[PDB]
Amino acid sequence: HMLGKIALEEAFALPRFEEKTRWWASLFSTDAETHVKEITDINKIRIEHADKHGVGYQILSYTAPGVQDIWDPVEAQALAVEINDYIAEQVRVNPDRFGAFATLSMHNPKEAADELRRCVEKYGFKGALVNDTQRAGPDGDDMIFYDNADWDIFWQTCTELDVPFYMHPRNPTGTIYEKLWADRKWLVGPPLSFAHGVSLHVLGMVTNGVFDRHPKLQIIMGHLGEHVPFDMWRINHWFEDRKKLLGLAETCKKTIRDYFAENIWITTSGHFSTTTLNFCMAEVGSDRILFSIDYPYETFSDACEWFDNAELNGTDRLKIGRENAKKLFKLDSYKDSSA
Amino acid sequence: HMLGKIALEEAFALPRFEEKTRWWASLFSTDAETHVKEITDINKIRIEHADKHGVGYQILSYTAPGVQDIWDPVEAQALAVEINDYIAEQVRVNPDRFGAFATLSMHNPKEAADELRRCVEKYGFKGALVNDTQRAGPDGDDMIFYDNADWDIFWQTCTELDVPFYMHPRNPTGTIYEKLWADRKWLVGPPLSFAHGVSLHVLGMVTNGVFDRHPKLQIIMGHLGEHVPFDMWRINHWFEDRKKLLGLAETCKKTIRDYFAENIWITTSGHFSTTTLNFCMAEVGSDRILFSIDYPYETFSDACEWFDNAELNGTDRLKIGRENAKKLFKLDSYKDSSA
Amino acid sequence: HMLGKIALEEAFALPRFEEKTRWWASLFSTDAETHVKEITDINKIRIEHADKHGVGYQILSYTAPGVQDIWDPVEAQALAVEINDYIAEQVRVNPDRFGAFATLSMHNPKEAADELRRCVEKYGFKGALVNDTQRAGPDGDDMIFYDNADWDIFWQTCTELDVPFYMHPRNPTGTIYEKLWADRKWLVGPPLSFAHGVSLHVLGMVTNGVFDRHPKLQIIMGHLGEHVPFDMWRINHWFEDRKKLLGLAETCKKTIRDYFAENIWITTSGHFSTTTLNFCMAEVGSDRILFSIDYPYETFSDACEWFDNAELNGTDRLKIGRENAKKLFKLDSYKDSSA
Amino acid sequence: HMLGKIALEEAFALPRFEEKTRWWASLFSTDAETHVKEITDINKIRIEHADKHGVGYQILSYTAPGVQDIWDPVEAQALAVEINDYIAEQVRVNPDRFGAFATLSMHNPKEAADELRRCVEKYGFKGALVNDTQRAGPDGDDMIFYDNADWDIFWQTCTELDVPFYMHPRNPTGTIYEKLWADRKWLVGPPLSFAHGVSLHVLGMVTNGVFDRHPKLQIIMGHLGEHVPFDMWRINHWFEDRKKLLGLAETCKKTIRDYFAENIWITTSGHFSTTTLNFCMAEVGSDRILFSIDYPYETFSDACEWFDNAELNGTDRLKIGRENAKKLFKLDSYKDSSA
Ligand SMILES: [Mg+2]
Ligand SMILES: [Mg+2]
Ligand SMILES: [Mg+2]
Ligand SMILES: [Mg+2]
Repeated sequence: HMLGKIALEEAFALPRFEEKTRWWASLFSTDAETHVKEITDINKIRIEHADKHGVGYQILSYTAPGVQDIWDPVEAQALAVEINDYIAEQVRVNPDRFGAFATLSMHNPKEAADELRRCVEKYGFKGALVNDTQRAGPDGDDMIFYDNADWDIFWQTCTELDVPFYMHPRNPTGTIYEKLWADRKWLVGPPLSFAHGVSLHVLGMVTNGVFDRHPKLQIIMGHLGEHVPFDMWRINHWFEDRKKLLGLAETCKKTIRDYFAENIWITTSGHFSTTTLNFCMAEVGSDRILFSIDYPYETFSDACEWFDNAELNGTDRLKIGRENAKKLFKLDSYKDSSA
Repeated sequence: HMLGKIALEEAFALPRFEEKTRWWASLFSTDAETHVKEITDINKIRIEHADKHGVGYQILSYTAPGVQDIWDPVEAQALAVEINDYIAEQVRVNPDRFGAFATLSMHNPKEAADELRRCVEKYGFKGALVNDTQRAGPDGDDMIFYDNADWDIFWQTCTELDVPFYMHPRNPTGTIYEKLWADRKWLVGPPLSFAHGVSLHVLGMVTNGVFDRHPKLQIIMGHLGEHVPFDMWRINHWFEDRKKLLGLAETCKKTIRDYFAENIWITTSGHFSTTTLNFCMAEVGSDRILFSIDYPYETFSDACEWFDNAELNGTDRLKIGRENAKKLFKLDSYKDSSA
Repeated sequence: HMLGKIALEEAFALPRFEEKTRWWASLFSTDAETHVKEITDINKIRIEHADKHGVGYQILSYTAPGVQDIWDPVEAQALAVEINDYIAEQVRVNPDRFGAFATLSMHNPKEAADELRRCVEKYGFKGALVNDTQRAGPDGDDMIFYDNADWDIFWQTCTELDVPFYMHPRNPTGTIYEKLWADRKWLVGPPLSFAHGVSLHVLGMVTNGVFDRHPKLQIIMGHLGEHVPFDMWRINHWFEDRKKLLGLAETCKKTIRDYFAENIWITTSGHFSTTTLNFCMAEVGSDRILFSIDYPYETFSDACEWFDNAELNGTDRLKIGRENAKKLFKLDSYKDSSA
Repeated sequence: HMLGKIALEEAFALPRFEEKTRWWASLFSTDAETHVKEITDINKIRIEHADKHGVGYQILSYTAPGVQDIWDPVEAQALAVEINDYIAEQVRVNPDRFGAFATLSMHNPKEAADELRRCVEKYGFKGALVNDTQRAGPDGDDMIFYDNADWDIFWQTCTELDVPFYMHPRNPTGTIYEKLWADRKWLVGPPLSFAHGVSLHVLGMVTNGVFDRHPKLQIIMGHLGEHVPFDMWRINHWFEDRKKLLGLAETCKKTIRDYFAENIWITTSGHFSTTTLNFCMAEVGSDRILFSIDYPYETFSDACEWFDNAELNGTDRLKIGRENAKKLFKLDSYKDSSA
């Protein structure tokens, strides 16, 4: 029904990582062979799905856990460069159907900034997509978070290039996995652990002043915001009426509602619920919500049959389906972009 | 306006723990002197609040982190016994206004079962309230979860006594605190960390078959369900359409919506949002929602002015305000119970 | 997937009225030949639809405008008796699958009470369904409303038998049609005029004290309550804060929300909207909402595919789909009634 | 809290009509002496209210029933001209705080079009506000509707000037009053009759092709859309799936959702319900919703304390409170317009 939709939590993997791809698919797919074919394909199967379901344009990104799983910084940086080079070449086949997010090693802020700059300047990438914290340390058991002053040089690069950063989840690993998840392993991923990671990281950016030092920074969360809109009232209450009387205001200058109006976006990836969408329109606003799919972990059919048929006023179907993203990513014409 | 309300996430502390109380207050209270007085008081300040705001009956419970902070099992068990004996004596002063939940050391399933039984049979306590996992190990860095077969003896005691179990949060400690929370410490507690703990534990009970082995067991979550209602669609989708095709169905026989209809309850503690309440009525149903306050971390005025004045149909205001709890806790007569 | 659902705004017509049936189908059906077959059939097509869509029990009623279109009181009364005798015979073919509402001439309160009593006592009918006001006067241009003291004997009969009254719509006629609807005739029926009639009549019962004189009276409206839940706040405000300080309190002793908690029910007939259902759960409460179809003006497929697949908590799906009506109509077991 | 709000369903009356003002107040006010002073006051009481409640700009309109109550066309036209001349002079006192809608005699399309043009071109009025149908005929028992081709010249003037038309309610009179309302007179006005008139007229414009012949025409409804959003699903279903197979497609070329996205606006006048606002945000979209009060039938305190404190994302509070109206009415700066 609606044509020219934009999706932007849409993953690919390098052909040479088939064994890693099959392992991940053994956790999160019920048809691993199709999953492998679909996550590797760019220009045939993905285009067929999009043509069947009114998706004009997709911004592609590297699969989780991706480069954030790599704790050797030399190996991680080389892989990020190789991935960005590769997808830049694949999207040349269909530039009116595909863009790309930068894939980054996040071991070092300046290095990440320089690779993001190369991606935007050399290839016209639309932003960065990063799978939560960067694994680091001896067995990759440490975690690099980006909500501190060391990362100001990276966030300033984001706003100077004026591109958003998509904070995608990754799986729990090492000590955190063994202590919290190994004994309830079915909760790993979309059921719970993914949202716990992303919400921690983004609310860390909030409470550590990232959006105060970088008020134009745009951060995107999938899965209708990784629980955060559910607690909008409760977070705001415990910030404004409690923690900001105790020290939080020193590093957090606006309300959580301000940051959702000015800095934070949510997408519909993997959360095809009109009831939850309506609640998010109340708590976050339709201007800040973007359609997305989470392919190939989710199907085009599921996401698009939901969104195309959901009961929704026409103004917001148009905005969430494509017009919000057209403005955010400064998109020129693409297939059915005005249909 | 509505009288005879029942609240059941209402904390007290022992006078002799003032030093620990003042530390906890330094994290979660903006008026430490009033907090110390209010968390210790049972029969004067608490009654005055309840009289001003139409609260007929309160089921009291021990503050967090409580006994779950105590990793020496002998010390933890002695403190639980002391607390239960203490509160039983305190609530005899005003039995038409107060009941109590059992406070438990959860180091050993049979020990916890025996102390719950003593509380119910000797004192007429209404169930148990436990602050998430039990700290254990030589310096308290281990965590005891209850979503496994060792705890069958305990859960069968809950269903044999036919009393509910309230899974309350507690703070992150030790390794988990240092790795995830120390660099974003303003998120500890109500903003984020509390719900991450309780939702993990309760969904662990779901996916490890606790409610299949104990289909009559009632589990209560505060704070409108610790994010879980937001992801009801997404959890159900990733169970029924994904993980249940990969092995989860072998230890998880019903849908997440079944378990919320049959086993799980949520309360309004610390989440005084009509918009979110309405969304929870859609996702879990008004029959499964209980009024509560979270005093003295929240005020009677905030909780009761909100709920008394919220826009709500008369049927559900009556159920959520008192009639759901009257049925669940078999409370037929107390102050203003028929007002 | 839900089985054993109950539908209760489900119409039939006498075979001898083929022309009036075809005229009415010319306004409200896109397939007149199927409509004629379906509205006259009781025991084959209707059962086939129900078996395919998990409907265990249907309470049948006479099509609109039905007896309310007949302004000759002798002819009106004879037709009502004919219809009730007819449908009582028809449902004995499949008594486990069907009940019936009484069809009444509403020219005279005593006469209507006596025929309602005959239907319930002799045939075990479940209540009455009436298509808004009774046409009367020499050319049928008068309207008999039931919201006055003349009808106390009729409303007392409903409460004595403890059976509900379904206020179904009918078309505008005569002077009202000419002045308001003739020049915008596409609005006649479901788009607007139907709800305008029913809401006027039921809110007249409210404001003329019918539910004060008969506080056990149960009144059912289809189509999610004929606009009334949308204005629950506005009606309550203009009653309690305005009209009840100017004279309304003399004949209206409770609030509009009280009457929806105690007296008024709404059904999902012809309004297969989860968004509007959720709003109705907020403003009226799931305890007061009944599944229904509006067959054969709506299809089993539309109503049942919607309800079976709607995002809804399991508690309220069970209540709205059957358990509310099972209690309201004191039903014995029927096909799949506890499936 | 929010400053610079815009309200635009705000009524005044001429001092020389105090008798008629007091009669109207006897129906819809509980404090007649205050009502009389407030409905005639422009620059003192009205300004003090707005200063205390963060209202920067108000578009004023003549009270109901106003000129639509006058069935003598010479008398009606003279009064419209007098009222427009009067209010243009009155708003000169505080031009940064007030604008005005044109008041019109709607007996004749060209005459009304010419007076609207005079008001816009000579006085800078912002549009027209008309109280539903125009009384006409020998005793005023006829009604002039505007949903027909005779009114094309008027609607073309609206779009040529690019100003909106506010369809305000009026009381039922004459035969309609006697047949439908006299026996349930407490439903007259806000409880029911008002919405029945406006929804009929605007959905008449929809189904008689007014918005097809004049696709730039902007129509405003108060009271969150006079029931129409509640039935958006049902109207759309009975248009697209029923009536448009029987002839409606010949005079109605878009869906009802298209007309709410392109032509129709709703305001919050007299409907201070966050639950209903949230539902209207789903069904109509926050871009199409305007704050308003309905003063002095509603109080600034009721409307503004509600809206200032309602739980709502910051994006939509800004748009609904002022930014939607700033763009629709092409406003220059006014008090607190960018605060
Ligand atoms: Mg993804
Ligand atoms: Mg608590
Ligand atoms: Mg019907
Ligand atoms: Mg008004």
